[PDB]
Amino acid sequence: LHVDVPKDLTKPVVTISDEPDILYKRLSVLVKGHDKAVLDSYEYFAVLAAKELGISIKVHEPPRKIERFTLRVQYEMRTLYRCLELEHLTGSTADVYLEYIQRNLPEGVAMEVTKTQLEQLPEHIKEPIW
Amino acid sequence: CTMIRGMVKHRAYEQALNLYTELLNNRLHADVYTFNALIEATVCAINEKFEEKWSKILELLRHMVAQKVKPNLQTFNTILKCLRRFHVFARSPALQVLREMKAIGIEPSLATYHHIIRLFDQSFIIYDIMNELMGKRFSPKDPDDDKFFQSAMSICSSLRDLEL
Amino acid sequence: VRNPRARVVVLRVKLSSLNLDDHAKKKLIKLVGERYCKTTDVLTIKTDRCPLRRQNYDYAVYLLTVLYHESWNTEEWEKSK
Amino acid sequence: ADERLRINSLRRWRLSRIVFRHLADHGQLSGIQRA
Amino acid sequence: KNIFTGKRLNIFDMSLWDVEFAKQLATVNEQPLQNGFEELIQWTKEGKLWEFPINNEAGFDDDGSEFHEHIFLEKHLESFPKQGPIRHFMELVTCGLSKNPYLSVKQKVEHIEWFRNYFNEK
Repeated sequence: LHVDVPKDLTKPVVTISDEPDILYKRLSVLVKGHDKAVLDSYEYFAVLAAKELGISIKVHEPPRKIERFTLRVQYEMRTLYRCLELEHLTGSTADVYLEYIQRNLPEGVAMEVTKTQLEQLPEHIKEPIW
Repeated sequence: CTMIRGMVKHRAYEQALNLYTELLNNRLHADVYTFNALIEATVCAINEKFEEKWSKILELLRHMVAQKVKPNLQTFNTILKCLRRFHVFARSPALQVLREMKAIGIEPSLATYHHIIRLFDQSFIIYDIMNELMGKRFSPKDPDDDKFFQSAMSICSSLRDLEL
Repeated sequence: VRNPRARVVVLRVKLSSLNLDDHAKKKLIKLVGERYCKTTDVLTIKTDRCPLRRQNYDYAVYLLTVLYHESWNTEEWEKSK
Repeated sequence: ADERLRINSLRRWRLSRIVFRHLADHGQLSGIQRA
Repeated sequence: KNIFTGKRLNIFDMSLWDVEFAKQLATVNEQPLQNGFEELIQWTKEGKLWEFPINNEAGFDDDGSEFHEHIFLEKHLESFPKQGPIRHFMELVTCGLSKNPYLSVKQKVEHIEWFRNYFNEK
């Protein structure tokens, strides 16, 4: 579009509720795939998006696994891994980032996200019962 | 009420009116959609002039206020669509309908302006209608709303005015 | 979308943060057994009994609650250490 | 079924090997390559 | 002067038909899809696509049950022998059932009732 542009855009409604949000110490994202190049491109995408969203992210590569089996005709499965550990992000930032990167999850790539929520002691445990 | 509405829906205006008179004789009250049906039937009735048809519509409105039934968007839109059929003679009554529609507090829809523009197009009102509608976001309120822009652009084509 | 492994919940709390005396700490540690790691001072309760995840989180919190209360309690047999 | 389980208490692709090979050999089974 | 000032009527101051009227209202803004994001939006509104971030227990609530119904099933053993060997067998049975994450409370209760019956005929 060079002249014909939308005049105004209806931004989605984001209401600041009154409840307190969940806090996450850590958010570890283990993506498993059959191709290393796909996982590398996904790593680039996720890391970049985290950078423009302000989230602190570190990347490492868990060791690959192979499942071999025979019918002699010998078939193979390779699983390669990429681990994206995000740190110090709230509930909403984590939620939106995860929605984005899960909707942009490529083919053959499964995801395992572990979220490490932070909580305070129950009031039943601050003092003993008398 | 439902018999009246279906009766008009299939173009059976005369005995639609007769069954309305029967309803009144039974001391019963009609619903807004029934009144809209009856207005449409009165206008589509054959062999009557503009003035007596308009008086009949006005009489229907006096009834509306009589049985404590409040008009809505569809009633005014039907009035304007019907007035479209009478060309020049209907212009000031259509404008009066629009002013009353605002005074009651019923927001005009796109179909209202569609009917008005098509009625006068047979033209400088479009300046005013637009100076009203600029910047506003609309919602589907009338089935005929989708016919606005088309008709609106027709004016621009007829007037050959590019800023519109 | 159903994956049976998503119900698991893991609660981790460092025992030094719990208001425990010497006897209570001893009792808590040798109640939990291997769930407590001496090197890290961390107690880890893994709950997967319930179908949902909210139920398992509630069960883990309940387990920790009862564990604290029963560690801070001295029964009759507790006398004969 | 359940009744049988109760009284007891009271006391990878699901295809034929060849059909697997054709799909596996033609690249129709994802991730299954030949060593 | 604008058309919005002037004389007015001054008359007033301040079922199936509805269903099809609303369905006809829907047609006013019924346009063909304009891009792919719009397709995903329409599909998720229809309930077609998964919700993201993905929730592995989405659409499942286990009849709103709480954990104490799944862990503590010994209140269904009240009508059984309280100290004989059926108490042993059934306490151990309910211990087994309380460690089952695949069943809901209703199936567990029906199973306990079946043992109730079976012992009562016997």
